[PDB]
Amino acid sequence: MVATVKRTIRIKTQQHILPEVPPVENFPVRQWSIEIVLLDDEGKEIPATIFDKVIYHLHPTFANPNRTFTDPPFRIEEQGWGGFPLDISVFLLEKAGERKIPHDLNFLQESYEVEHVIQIPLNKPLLTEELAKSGST
Repeated sequence: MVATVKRTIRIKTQQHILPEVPPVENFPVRQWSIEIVLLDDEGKEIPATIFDKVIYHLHPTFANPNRTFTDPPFRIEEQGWGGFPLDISVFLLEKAGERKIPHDLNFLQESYEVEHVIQIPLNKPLLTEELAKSGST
């Protein structure tokens, strides 16, 4: 008896300094991006079509702090000087549920990936169908 399956998502972050932007209290301003992909059962990256939207919830001092994206890989691009942490809401197809995933934005590496396992229900036929792309159900 099984009502859910687990899938691993991979959050991919890059960042680099923008030298044309004045540092803020000696901290350089960086352009940074986050994208999300789904891993299949062999660990290959595929589009994360199990989400029909992703909202990045940024530090409230950002101009546009809750940014909604609807297409894989849900790429957000922003600029800042401090590595303020953020929360990533991913919404499963067919109103199957929000999963709210914190993320640390850090400037020690040029790019880094972080994986998360999420548990997904098997009770919305379209999602259940979509889940077949990334592993067994």
